[PDB]
Amino acid sequence: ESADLRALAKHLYDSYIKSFPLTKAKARAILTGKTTDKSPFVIYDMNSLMMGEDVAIRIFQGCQFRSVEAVQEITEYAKSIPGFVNLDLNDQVTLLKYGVHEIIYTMLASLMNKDGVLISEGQGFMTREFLKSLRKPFGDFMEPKFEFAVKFNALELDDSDLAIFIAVIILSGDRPGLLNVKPIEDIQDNLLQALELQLKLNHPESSQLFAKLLQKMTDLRQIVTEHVQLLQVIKKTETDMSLHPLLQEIYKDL
Ligand SMILES: CCC[C@@H](C)CCCOC(=O)[C@@H]1CCCC[C@@H]1C(=O)O
Repeated sequence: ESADLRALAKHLYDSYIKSFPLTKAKARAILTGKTTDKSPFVIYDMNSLMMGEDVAIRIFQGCQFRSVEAVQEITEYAKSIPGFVNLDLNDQVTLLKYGVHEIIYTMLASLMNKDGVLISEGQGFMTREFLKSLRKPFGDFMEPKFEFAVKFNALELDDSDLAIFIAVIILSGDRPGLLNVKPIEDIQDNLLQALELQLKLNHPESSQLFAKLLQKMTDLRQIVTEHVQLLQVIKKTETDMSLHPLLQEIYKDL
Protein backbone atom coordinates (compact mmCIF):
# COMPACT_ATOMS: atom_id res chain seq x y z
CA GLU A 1 0.00 0.00 0.00
CA SER A 2 1.28 3.44 -0.95
CA ALA A 3 0.02 5.00 2.29
CA ASP A 4 2.00 2.58 4.47
CA LEU A 5 5.10 3.22 2.35
CA ARG A 6 4.71 7.00 2.66
CA ALA A 7 4.38 6.68 6.44
CA LEU A 8 7.55 4.59 6.64
CA ALA A 9 9.47 7.27 4.72
CA LYS A 10 8.36 10.04 7.08
CA HIS A 11 9.24 7.80 10.04
CA LEU A 12 12.71 7.07 8.66
CA TYR A 13 13.17 10.74 7.77
CA ASP A 14 12.38 11.64 11.39
CA SER A 15 14.86 9.05 12.65
CA TYR A 16 17.34 10.21 9.98
CA ILE A 17 17.39 13.79 11.24
CA LYS A 18 17.50 12.68 14.88
CA SER A 19 20.33 10.20 14.36
CA PHE A 20 22.43 12.40 12.07
CA PRO A 21 23.21 16.01 13.06
CA LEU A 22 24.29 17.56 9.75
CA THR A 23 21.65 17.18 7.03
CA LYS A 24 22.28 17.44 3.30
CA ALA A 25 19.82 20.35 3.23
CA LYS A 26 21.96 22.00 5.91
CA ALA A 27 25.21 21.01 4.20
CA ARG A 28 24.21 22.44 0.82
CA ALA A 29 23.04 25.71 2.40
CA ILE A 30 26.48 26.22 3.93
CA LEU A 31 28.26 24.95 0.82
CA THR A 32 26.23 27.50 -1.16
CA GLY A 33 25.92 31.17 -0.32
CA LYS A 34 22.31 30.67 0.71
CA THR A 35 22.88 30.81 4.48
CA THR A 36 23.36 34.19 6.16
CA ASP A 37 24.39 32.87 9.59
CA LYS A 38 28.06 32.27 8.90
CA SER A 39 30.54 31.67 6.08
CA PRO A 40 32.51 28.41 6.45
CA PHE A 41 36.17 28.49 7.41
CA VAL A 42 38.31 27.43 4.45
CA ILE A 43 41.40 25.26 4.91
CA TYR A 44 43.31 25.73 1.65
CA ASP A 45 46.92 25.45 2.88
CA MET A 46 48.74 24.21 5.99
CA ASN A 47 48.73 27.77 7.33
CA SER A 48 44.93 27.85 7.29
CA LEU A 49 45.10 24.44 8.97
CA MET A 50 47.17 25.94 11.79
CA MET A 51 44.96 29.02 11.88
CA GLY A 52 41.91 26.80 12.26
CA GLU A 53 43.45 24.62 14.96
CA ASP A 54 43.56 27.81 17.06
CA VAL A 55 49.72 16.43 9.19
CA ALA A 56 48.18 13.65 7.09
CA ILE A 57 48.57 11.34 10.08
CA ARG A 58 46.57 13.84 12.15
CA ILE A 59 43.89 14.40 9.50
CA PHE A 60 43.04 10.70 9.31
CA GLN A 61 43.28 10.30 13.08
CA GLY A 62 40.64 13.03 13.17
CA CYS A 63 38.65 11.30 10.45
CA GLN A 64 38.84 8.09 12.50
CA PHE A 65 37.05 9.47 15.56
CA ARG A 66 34.26 11.01 13.47
CA SER A 67 33.96 7.62 11.79
CA VAL A 68 33.41 6.24 15.30
CA GLU A 69 30.84 8.96 15.92
CA ALA A 70 29.21 7.91 12.64
CA VAL A 71 29.18 4.22 13.60
CA GLN A 72 27.25 5.20 16.73
CA GLU A 73 24.89 7.41 14.72
CA ILE A 74 24.34 4.71 12.09
CA THR A 75 23.82 2.10 14.80
CA GLU A 76 21.34 4.48 16.45
CA TYR A 77 19.53 4.83 13.12
CA ALA A 78 19.56 1.14 12.14
CA LYS A 79 17.59 0.32 15.30
CA SER A 80 14.94 2.81 14.14
CA ILE A 81 14.32 0.84 10.92
CA PRO A 82 11.29 -1.33 11.82
CA GLY A 83 12.25 -4.99 11.99
CA PHE A 84 15.96 -4.49 12.64
CA VAL A 85 15.88 -5.06 16.40
CA ASN A 86 13.69 -8.16 16.02
CA LEU A 87 16.33 -9.84 13.84
CA ASP A 88 19.02 -12.18 15.14
CA LEU A 89 21.54 -9.99 16.94
CA ASN A 90 24.35 -11.83 15.13
CA ASP A 91 22.87 -10.66 11.83
CA GLN A 92 22.23 -7.19 13.25
CA VAL A 93 25.96 -6.90 13.95
CA THR A 94 26.86 -8.44 10.58
CA LEU A 95 24.57 -6.05 8.70
CA LEU A 96 26.12 -3.04 10.44
CA LYS A 97 29.68 -4.35 10.03
CA TYR A 98 29.66 -4.29 6.22
CA GLY A 99 27.09 -1.54 5.67
CA VAL A 100 28.46 1.14 7.97
CA HIS A 101 31.27 2.25 5.67
CA GLU A 102 29.13 2.32 2.52
CA ILE A 103 26.70 4.55 4.42
CA ILE A 104 29.49 6.91 5.52
CA TYR A 105 30.49 7.51 1.91
CA THR A 106 26.88 8.05 0.84
CA MET A 107 26.33 10.71 3.51
CA LEU A 108 29.84 12.13 3.15
CA ALA A 109 28.86 13.11 -0.39
CA SER A 110 26.09 15.23 1.13
CA LEU A 111 28.94 17.24 2.69
CA MET A 112 31.12 17.21 -0.44
CA ASN A 113 31.44 19.08 -3.72
CA LYS A 114 34.02 19.20 -6.50
CA ASP A 115 35.88 21.88 -4.53
CA GLY A 116 36.05 20.29 -1.08
CA VAL A 117 34.31 18.79 1.94
CA LEU A 118 32.66 20.41 4.94
CA ILE A 119 34.31 19.60 8.27
CA SER A 120 33.62 20.21 11.97
CA GLU A 121 29.83 19.96 11.73
CA GLY A 122 29.74 22.46 8.87
CA GLN A 123 31.97 25.05 10.53
CA GLY A 124 34.84 24.36 8.12
CA PHE A 125 35.52 23.46 4.50
CA MET A 126 38.70 21.64 3.44
CA THR A 127 39.76 21.92 -0.19
CA ARG A 128 40.02 18.84 -2.40
CA GLU A 129 43.49 19.75 -3.66
CA PHE A 130 44.72 20.27 -0.09
CA LEU A 131 43.68 16.68 0.59
CA LYS A 132 45.32 15.73 -2.70
CA SER A 133 48.46 17.54 -1.52
CA LEU A 134 49.06 14.60 0.83
CA ARG A 135 51.08 12.89 -1.94
CA LYS A 136 52.00 10.21 0.64
CA PRO A 137 49.50 7.29 0.33
CA PHE A 138 47.15 9.67 2.17
CA GLY A 139 46.57 11.92 -0.84
CA ASP A 140 45.08 8.99 -2.76
CA PHE A 141 42.55 8.30 0.02
CA MET A 142 40.22 11.16 -0.93
CA GLU A 143 40.40 11.64 -4.70
CA PRO A 144 38.22 8.58 -5.48
CA LYS A 145 35.66 9.67 -2.87
CA PHE A 146 35.32 13.13 -4.40
CA GLU A 147 34.81 11.68 -7.88
CA PHE A 148 32.04 9.37 -6.66
CA ALA A 149 30.36 12.16 -4.68
CA VAL A 150 30.19 14.56 -7.63
CA LYS A 151 28.56 11.79 -9.68
CA PHE A 152 26.40 10.69 -6.75
CA ASN A 153 25.30 14.26 -6.01
CA ALA A 154 24.41 14.63 -9.70
CA LEU A 155 21.40 12.44 -8.86
CA GLU A 156 20.22 15.44 -6.81
CA LEU A 157 19.01 13.29 -3.93
CA ASP A 158 17.61 14.86 -0.77
CA ASP A 159 17.51 13.84 2.86
CA SER A 160 14.05 12.30 2.40
CA ASP A 161 15.37 10.11 -0.42
CA LEU A 162 18.67 9.36 1.33
CA ALA A 163 16.89 8.25 4.51
CA ILE A 164 15.37 5.28 2.70
CA PHE A 165 18.48 4.65 0.59
CA ILE A 166 20.52 4.19 3.77
CA ALA A 167 17.93 1.78 5.20
CA VAL A 168 18.14 -0.41 2.10
CA ILE A 169 21.94 -0.62 2.33
CA ILE A 170 21.64 -1.71 5.96
CA LEU A 171 19.07 -4.44 5.20
CA SER A 172 21.14 -6.02 2.42
CA GLY A 173 20.95 -9.77 2.96
CA ASP A 174 23.84 -10.53 0.64
CA ARG A 175 26.54 -9.64 3.21
CA PRO A 176 28.85 -12.51 4.26
CA GLY A 177 28.05 -14.51 7.36
CA LEU A 178 24.32 -13.92 7.65
CA LEU A 179 22.41 -16.72 9.32
CA ASN A 180 18.76 -15.86 8.49
CA VAL A 181 18.73 -14.19 5.08
CA LYS A 182 15.01 -14.46 4.31
CA PRO A 183 13.69 -12.10 7.03
CA ILE A 184 16.33 -9.52 6.10
CA GLU A 185 15.38 -9.65 2.42
CA ASP A 186 11.70 -9.37 3.36
CA ILE A 187 12.37 -6.02 5.03
CA GLN A 188 14.58 -4.75 2.20
CA ASP A 189 11.97 -5.44 -0.48
CA ASN A 190 9.42 -3.25 1.30
CA LEU A 191 12.14 -0.64 1.79
CA LEU A 192 12.97 -0.83 -1.91
CA GLN A 193 9.25 -0.52 -2.63
CA ALA A 194 9.09 2.69 -0.59
CA LEU A 195 12.22 4.02 -2.31
CA GLU A 196 10.65 3.72 -5.76
CA LEU A 197 7.54 5.53 -4.50
CA GLN A 198 9.63 8.31 -2.94
CA LEU A 199 11.81 8.80 -6.01
CA LYS A 200 8.89 9.01 -8.48
CA LEU A 201 6.96 11.42 -6.24
CA ASN A 202 10.10 13.46 -5.46
CA HIS A 203 11.87 13.26 -8.86
CA PRO A 204 9.24 13.48 -11.60
CA GLU A 205 11.57 14.60 -14.41
CA SER A 206 14.24 12.05 -13.53
CA SER A 207 13.35 8.57 -14.76
CA GLN A 208 14.86 5.23 -13.74
CA LEU A 209 16.52 6.91 -10.78
CA PHE A 210 15.68 3.71 -8.89
CA ALA A 211 17.99 1.84 -11.27
CA LYS A 212 20.66 4.54 -10.96
CA LEU A 213 20.77 4.07 -7.19
CA LEU A 214 20.83 0.28 -7.54
CA GLN A 215 23.84 0.70 -9.84
CA LYS A 216 25.41 3.12 -7.36
CA MET A 217 24.78 0.59 -4.57
CA THR A 218 27.10 -1.78 -6.42
CA ASP A 219 29.72 0.95 -6.91
CA LEU A 220 29.80 1.64 -3.17
CA ARG A 221 30.84 -1.98 -2.63
CA GLN A 222 33.94 -1.45 -4.78
CA ILE A 223 34.80 1.88 -3.15
CA VAL A 224 34.82 0.13 0.23
CA THR A 225 37.04 -2.68 -1.08
CA GLU A 226 39.35 0.08 -2.32
CA HIS A 227 39.38 1.68 1.13
CA VAL A 228 39.99 -1.66 2.85
CA GLN A 229 42.80 -2.68 0.50
CA LEU A 230 44.22 0.85 0.63
CA LEU A 231 44.19 0.52 4.41
CA GLN A 232 46.07 -2.77 3.96
CA VAL A 233 49.00 -0.69 2.71
CA ILE A 234 48.94 1.57 5.77
CA LYS A 235 49.05 -1.30 8.26
CA LYS A 236 52.24 -2.61 6.64
CA THR A 237 54.24 0.27 5.18
CA GLU A 238 53.02 3.18 7.33
CA THR A 239 53.07 1.87 10.89
CA ASP A 240 53.04 5.52 12.02
CA MET A 241 49.23 5.44 11.71
CA SER A 242 47.14 3.57 14.29
CA LEU A 243 43.58 2.28 13.96
CA HIS A 244 40.80 2.60 16.50
CA PRO A 245 39.88 -0.87 17.81
CA LEU A 246 36.18 -0.74 16.88
CA LEU A 247 37.04 0.24 13.31
CA GLN A 248 39.89 -2.30 13.28
CA GLU A 249 37.49 -5.10 14.22
CA ILE A 250 35.03 -3.86 11.59
CA TYR A 251 37.85 -4.02 9.04
CA LYS A 252 38.49 -7.60 10.20
CA ASP A 253 37.42 -10.26 7.69
CA LEU A 254 36.85 -7.47 5.16
C1 LIG B 1 28.95 10.15 7.94
C2 LIG B 1 30.25 10.85 7.54
C3 LIG B 1 31.42 10.46 8.44
C4 LIG B 1 32.70 11.22 8.11
C5 LIG B 1 32.85 12.46 8.98
C6 LIG B 1 33.92 10.30 8.25
C7 LIG B 1 35.16 10.92 7.62
C8 LIG B 1 36.07 9.91 6.92
O1 LIG B 1 36.24 8.79 7.73
C9 LIG B 1 37.10 7.83 7.19
O2 LIG B 1 36.80 7.28 6.18
C10 LIG B 1 38.43 7.51 7.87
C11 LIG B 1 39.54 7.67 6.83
C12 LIG B 1 40.94 7.22 7.26
C13 LIG B 1 40.90 6.26 8.45
C14 LIG B 1 39.68 5.36 8.37
C15 LIG B 1 38.38 6.15 8.56
C16 LIG B 1 37.22 5.31 8.05
O3 LIG B 1 37.29 4.73 6.93
O4 LIG B 1 36.19 5.20 8.76
